[PDB]
Amino acid sequence: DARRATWWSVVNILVIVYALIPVLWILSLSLKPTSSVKDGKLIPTEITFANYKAIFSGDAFTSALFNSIGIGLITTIIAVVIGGMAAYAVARLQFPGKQLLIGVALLIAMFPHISLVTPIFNMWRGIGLFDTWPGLIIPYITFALPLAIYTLSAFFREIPWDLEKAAKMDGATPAQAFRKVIAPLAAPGIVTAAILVFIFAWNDLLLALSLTATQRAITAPVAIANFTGSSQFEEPTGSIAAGAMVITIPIIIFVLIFQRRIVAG
Amino acid sequence: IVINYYTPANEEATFKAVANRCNEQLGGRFQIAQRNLPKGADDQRLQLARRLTGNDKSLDVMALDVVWTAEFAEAGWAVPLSEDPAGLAEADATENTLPGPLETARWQDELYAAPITTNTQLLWYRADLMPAPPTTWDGMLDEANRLYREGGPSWIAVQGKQYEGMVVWFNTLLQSAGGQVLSDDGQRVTLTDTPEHRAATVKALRIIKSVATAPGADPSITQTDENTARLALEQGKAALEVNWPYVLPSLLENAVKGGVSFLPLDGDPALQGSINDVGTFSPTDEQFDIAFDASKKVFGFAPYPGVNPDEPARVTLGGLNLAVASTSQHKAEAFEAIRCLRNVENQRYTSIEGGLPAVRTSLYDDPAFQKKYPQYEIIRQQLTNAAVRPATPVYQAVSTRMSATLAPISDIDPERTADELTEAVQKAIDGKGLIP
Amino acid sequence: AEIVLDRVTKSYPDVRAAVKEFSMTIADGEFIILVGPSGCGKSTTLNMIAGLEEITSGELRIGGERVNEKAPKDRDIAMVFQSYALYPHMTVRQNIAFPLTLAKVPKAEIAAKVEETAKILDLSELLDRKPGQLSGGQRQRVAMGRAIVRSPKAFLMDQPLSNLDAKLRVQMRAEISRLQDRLGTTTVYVTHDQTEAMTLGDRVVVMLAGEVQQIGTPDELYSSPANLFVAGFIGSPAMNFFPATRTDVGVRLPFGEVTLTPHMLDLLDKQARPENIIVGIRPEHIEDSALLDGYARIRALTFSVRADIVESLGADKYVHFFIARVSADSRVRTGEQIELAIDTTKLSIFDAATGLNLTRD
Amino acid sequence: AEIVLDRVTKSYPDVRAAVKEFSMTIADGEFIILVGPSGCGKSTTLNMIAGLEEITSGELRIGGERVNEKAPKDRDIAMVFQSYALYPHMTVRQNIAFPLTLAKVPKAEIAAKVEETAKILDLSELLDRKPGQLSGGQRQRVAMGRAIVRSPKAFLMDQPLSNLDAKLRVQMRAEISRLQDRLGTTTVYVTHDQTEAMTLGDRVVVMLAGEVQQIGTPDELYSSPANLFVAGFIGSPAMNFFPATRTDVGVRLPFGEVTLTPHMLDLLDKQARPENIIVGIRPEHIEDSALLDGYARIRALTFSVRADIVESLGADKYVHFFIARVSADSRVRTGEQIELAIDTTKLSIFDAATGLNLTRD
Amino acid sequence: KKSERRLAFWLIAPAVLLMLAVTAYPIGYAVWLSLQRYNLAEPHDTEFIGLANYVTVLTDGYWWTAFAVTLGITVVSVAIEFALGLALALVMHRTIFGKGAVRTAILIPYGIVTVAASYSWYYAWTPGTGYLANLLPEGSAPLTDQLPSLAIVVLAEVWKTTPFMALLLLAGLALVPQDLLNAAQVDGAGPWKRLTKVILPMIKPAILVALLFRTLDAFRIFDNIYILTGGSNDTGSVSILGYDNLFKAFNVGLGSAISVLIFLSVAIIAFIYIKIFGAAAPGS
Ligand SMILES: Nc1ncnc2c1ncn2[C@@H]1O[C@H](COP(=O)(O)OP(=O)(O)OP(=O)(O)O)[C@@H](O)[C@H]1O
Ligand SMILES: Nc1ncnc2c1ncn2[C@@H]1O[C@H](COP(=O)(O)OP(=O)(O)OP(=O)(O)O)[C@@H](O)[C@H]1O
Ligand SMILES: OC[C@H]1O[C@H](O[C@H]2O[C@H](CO)[C@@H](O)[C@H](O)[C@H]2O)[C@H](O)[C@@H](O)[C@@H]1O
Repeated sequence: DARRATWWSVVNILVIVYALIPVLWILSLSLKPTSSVKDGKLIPTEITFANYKAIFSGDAFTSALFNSIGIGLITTIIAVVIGGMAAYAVARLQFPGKQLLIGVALLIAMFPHISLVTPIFNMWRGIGLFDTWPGLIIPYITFALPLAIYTLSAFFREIPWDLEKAAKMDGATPAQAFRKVIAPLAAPGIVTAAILVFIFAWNDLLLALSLTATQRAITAPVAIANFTGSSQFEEPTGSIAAGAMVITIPIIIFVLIFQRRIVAG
Repeated sequence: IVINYYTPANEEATFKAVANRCNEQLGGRFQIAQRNLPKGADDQRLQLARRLTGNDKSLDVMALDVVWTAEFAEAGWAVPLSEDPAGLAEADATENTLPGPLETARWQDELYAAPITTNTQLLWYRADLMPAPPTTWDGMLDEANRLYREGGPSWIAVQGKQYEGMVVWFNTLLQSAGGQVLSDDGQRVTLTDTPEHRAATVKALRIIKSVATAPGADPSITQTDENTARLALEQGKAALEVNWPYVLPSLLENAVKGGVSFLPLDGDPALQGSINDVGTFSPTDEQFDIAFDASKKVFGFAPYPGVNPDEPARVTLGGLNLAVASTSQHKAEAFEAIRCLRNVENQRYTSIEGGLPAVRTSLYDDPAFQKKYPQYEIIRQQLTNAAVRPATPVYQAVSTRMSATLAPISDIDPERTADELTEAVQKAIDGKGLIP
Repeated sequence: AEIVLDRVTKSYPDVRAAVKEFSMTIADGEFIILVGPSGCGKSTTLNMIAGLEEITSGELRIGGERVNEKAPKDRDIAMVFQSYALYPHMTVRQNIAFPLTLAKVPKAEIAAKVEETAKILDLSELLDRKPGQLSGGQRQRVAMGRAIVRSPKAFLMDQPLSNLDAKLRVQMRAEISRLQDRLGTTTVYVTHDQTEAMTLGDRVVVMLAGEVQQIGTPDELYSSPANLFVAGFIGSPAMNFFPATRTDVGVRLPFGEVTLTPHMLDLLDKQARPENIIVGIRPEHIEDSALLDGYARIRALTFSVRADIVESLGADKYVHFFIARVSADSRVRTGEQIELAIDTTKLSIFDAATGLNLTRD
Repeated sequence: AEIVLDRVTKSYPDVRAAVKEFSMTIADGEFIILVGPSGCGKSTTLNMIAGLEEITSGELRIGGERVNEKAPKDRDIAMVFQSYALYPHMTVRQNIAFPLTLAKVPKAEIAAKVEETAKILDLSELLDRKPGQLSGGQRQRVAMGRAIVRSPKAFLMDQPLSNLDAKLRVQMRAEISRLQDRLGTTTVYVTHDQTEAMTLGDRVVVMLAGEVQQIGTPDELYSSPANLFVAGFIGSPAMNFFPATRTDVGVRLPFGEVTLTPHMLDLLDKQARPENIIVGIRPEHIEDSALLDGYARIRALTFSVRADIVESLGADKYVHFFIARVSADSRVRTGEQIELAIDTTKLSIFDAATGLNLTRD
Repeated sequence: KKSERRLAFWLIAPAVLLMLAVTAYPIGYAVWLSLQRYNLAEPHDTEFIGLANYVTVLTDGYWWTAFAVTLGITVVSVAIEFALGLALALVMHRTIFGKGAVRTAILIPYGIVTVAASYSWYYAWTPGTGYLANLLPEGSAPLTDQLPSLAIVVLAEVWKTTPFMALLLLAGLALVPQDLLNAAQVDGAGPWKRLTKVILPMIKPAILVALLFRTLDAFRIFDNIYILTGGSNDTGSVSILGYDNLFKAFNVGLGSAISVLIFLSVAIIAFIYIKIFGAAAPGS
């Protein structure tokens, strides 16, 4: 019905612009000339690259970016590999207390990280470590795993084991060709989990402040969280905005291409 | 070997410029890696405190804002300067120094941190929007009311935010009114011990409350700092401000690319190519002169305004002192750095062209220096009655506790709030109750 | 190879026997139907036949080898699941080449055998649509595709034809029989369709409550159901039953009396004399008394009942009132009055206290 | 009220027809069957009757209104829908209480309505579990009663007995008919199986490929198939068609020639002279020539073709040669030679160049 | 059978071992530090405290108001983010447009760096410069006042929080075959009543688990309020308060007590979402 199609069309276009407007305000602010930034008008007149050039010049962002992407990727793989070893037990199998095993797993990712910040500094996380990739990785893993398990559990309920019964009819061996179809069955779940947990992990600010040390062992969130313009004498905002746009976009353009298997998940 | 030096963010460009200028000399002995801390004072204090107490061996040297030396010395963090492998760094300290910054360098018993820069508050006004500034808080309100009634740039740009710059402004009023926070031995509050002290404080509290509650004021004055202050005047919203010198090179450099709407600068043929790469203003003598004389008729400056119009104001000081990282695995070279960076070839540069006042006294005697820094007279005479701070290891807790009870600035009961302050600082002297 | 279950039971704590100790030898290359109601452990027996399940009591041997708990890949068999699971994440040709690729033939030979299979099984033309893009009957026929490429020693399968029209289904069943013949294959199907059961089974096993009610030919079970329950189970419509009483010469009925044939009175005299009998009558044994030949007029009991319902089936009237499947040559209609005729030879009798077939050979 | 599908048609993009203007009406309180192949459009038609599918063209009228676009609440009709849905996260009883809760009846009235409702359709003995505990056939019968309770202006019902054994199926069929009688309510059952259809419908509509192939009573369709498609669809086993040619006396066959009845000759001579004929004959009319009386020997052709196989099914010997379905009273055996007999009265003529029933009234 | 139990435990063993190590011993140490009376400036002289660490906090109005403001923010943010996210999930499901467009639209605000969001809103609401502040009548001063500033930060965090749980609820309807909804609106036509009175029963753990999690995520706040205020307008979060006592003042005796009672303050609401509402895991 064309009336209801207009009603669709308006809600479709309004909701996307609602989602997008903050980034427009950010981006436009970073393009507008120094003189014009104080103007209340959204209109991006008389654009300049100078802020962006002032980010690209000097390693200030790019170092902490290279930190961030490494710690993200490695934190992803180790969480999901441990996750995928365990998910079978809870969501293809049964064992005593398994309902309480998930009963804690759903909780123990989502802690108020402020409670956990202080002991690790006072432990060998700030003592036996501090300026080190392991020192920051260990807490990321602490929050990654129970999400990985929780999400993988859903992504294992959605598959009946009946196909493996037919598999032991066409050949009864453990792993081998059975792994060579059960892994193809599982793989879309693995990558959907790997995406969401990467993004979540990359999304921390607290420990990313409270234990990180220098351009070796500082992540990009911490960098932009303390960066304050490449000139002291210009208002920092245009540079801050240019850096913010620059650092939030790359993960966005990555994950949006990869949306398929997580929108399936 | 190379040596990590941590700056404030608000003034790092100057430091890396001289870090280059000394590293080229230092060559194959060692080099200094400039590193950085936040713009907000307590933030750079706590970020560093984290860096230190995380027991990092790789940070090598620091510049503490002095008010953060009592606690460090009490904590045995850094060293009394006599522990130097060279020793005579304690005899590059003293020497040409002004005495107030050296008073800052000295704790109970020893000296602990080599003074390297200092400030005290200057008054600023648009000399094109008024003749003869009011030099008084009362006259400040009255003239701001003139501009407001005229529909002009009525704002007054004092640093209103719940961080210690506000408490510093307050302390400059209290000591200008002749009150003080504690006994000199920091052992018991004194700001309401006697009706003269109450009067001195409650007068300042009325001034603070009457400030911002004046009509046509900056609505968001309640959250501001020196930069927002400077910028608001450059944006022609304010006409009065009470801060420090950096302001001048900030005006000059801003105007050379844009800056004040009311003065071109960047369109001037003499100013073309004045600013170097890395954005710095870097003027010729004449580019300085023409920017200066153009600015002189636009923005005027004065000594800090008086609570009593007949009495010169007890203006508060601030600054930095250098110190060796007590964690550093090598440190004779840190004292060697401390010496050559306190050296006048750096010191003169950092005031004239870094904008920040160096403590080496003979520098003001150069007419070249004096000419490029004319406020030096106002500084120099402000030194000799300068208001100090209570100087205790508990000072951060005390000051922040004050700032917390001060937060409803326009809205305090001037009388009752003094009791609140005294009780808050009493618990701060006690070292008890949560950081709010 | 021959297969031999004896006393074979599956039991679960509930304790409950899901199969109550079944027994049968099945000859090499034989075709069998398993049958019963639903809830008759059929799904249990599938796992047990495969040696996937556990012989909680009794024993299974095949080719003389014990195989009770020996997993399905040990037995050189193939099978098809009732709700037709078949290999996802690959298209049709890939999915059915896969077990043939486990059978590790040369890739070209696998593709050639599968291409033959695409003509032979012919569930569709070779679409290679993704597994979910096809409908359920086609998947079922593709799971049969998986079974044909295996050319095993033995087979087991459950109700595929239920997903299809009965002609295409019976064609598929006949194609399956040609396969089982050509492949000489020890075979069972499980089938509630008694028509497709009877046309495929060399021998039917009939079950209720997990126990064997009989084993035999469909013609045996049609002619001679072991008891009053299985006499109700066999055929469609089921046998009519009436409570009727022994006479010294036969039985007195709700609608008359019949002298029992002397040869059958002999068995009724080797037996006890039950007072009351479920006398069983074939619906198709019953006709309009006007249609008869002279021998039928002479030999039949004939008696009148209201034709309360007359279902019309083209070839017959299912006169319901009890259900007489008279021929459609009778012009009789719903609620009309009629004389029905019955052949004595098409009766059966079961003692009413026990359900045991008195008329049994 | 009556319902009227005036040229109602559907097309959807791959635009292609799912229904090519199929047309019908159902009289007030009538029982209809729809029947046809899978994907022949019936699922369309019921979605179209609901006014929930887009009626791409034509005119559904009911009770004096055109209603193609009306929502189900406005329509005041129900589906006993094929998915057999009744609520998990709810009781069996609450699934049947849902419509009654929409009807928002007084609780005592509701309990009484449920009491009658669940005495009806009683697939569990009012077990009233969470429905996920029950068997699929039980659920089906439950969903049946669950839809049945509301007595709306009309009902549509979707091959529900497919989920069930035939015995209980025919019991539920009779119950279903008694329900529609008691309701006197405009009704259609839908199936792919003509054996269900011929007993259930006051009038059947048949479809192929989104189009109606005929409408009439079951015995109208059986007596008088509109085309060679519906002639092939009706009956079980389906009608034999053999290649044949015209003669002035009647016809020539694969094995002889036959005289045609004078009125059929007259109609055949009002018709063209076709080059090829399908002689349509129900296989059950064919017999062993040993079985005939003198009247049948006058009325019948007799001729010999080999019984290449003989299945026997208690009713008939399914003589393969094609099929020839003699009574099982003939003792003929698999692979024998035989003489077949057929009543010359019974042969339908289809012109094999067009598929029209030349013998049709 | 002992074997298959044993192999299940062997697959669990690494994960549970380290999962204990990275939390339980830190927590045990944290409560022992709450027995301690300590400062990092003078760590050695750590006597016991006679429950006094806890006594200070439960004595303190700053703690209670910091508690209360997080309770206020969390409940309302939960309520609105749920209310929005439900509609968002339904439109992301049933749009007639190319669904990858709406899928793209919703993922980015879920994915964007929370600090950048914090800045963007903070600037949007800075008066004069910030367009959203600038359009108001004059003297409104949005950042200067508690309830306005709180309302704004709720209105800021929603643009990061709800898109995630809308995605969660999207999987929360991927578990529902759409033909079941069709079967519901068969008879039950009128989808305002229909879609509600079916989804209300139908969403067993699809929504529940999407309420408690978002709730504790919100309670985990230590960011937007902080950068937006430093706790001024008395807008101090319990997270900011924890940081304040530690990095400004180094009273680990208080800060550990605060940490653990915050851990109790999650434990009670988690326990409620086990003992109450059913609230069992989705595999139950
Ligand atoms: N874990 C178990 N506990 C108890 N009983 C079990 C268990 N596993 C299987 N069974 C038994 O096996 C039977 C499984 O169903 P059954 O063998 O009757 O096939 P069915 O599916 O009911 O028949 P149809 O194929 O006609 O639907 C149940 O009757 C049950 O008693
Ligand atoms: N979204 C769609 N796009 C294109 N064609 C469609 C769509 N939905 C339905 N159709 C058409 O409708 C038909 C599917 O419905 P139809 O009822 O004919 O099949 P069915 O469900 O197997 O019917 P039945 O099961 O009653 O035999 C297809 O042939 C198709 O062309
Ligand atoms: O002189 C340049 C320095 O100015 C700031 O520090 C001074 O002003 C603060 C008040 O805002 C005082 O607390 C402090 O004691 C002063 O040193 C600025 O924070 C520094 O980064 C500059 O170096």
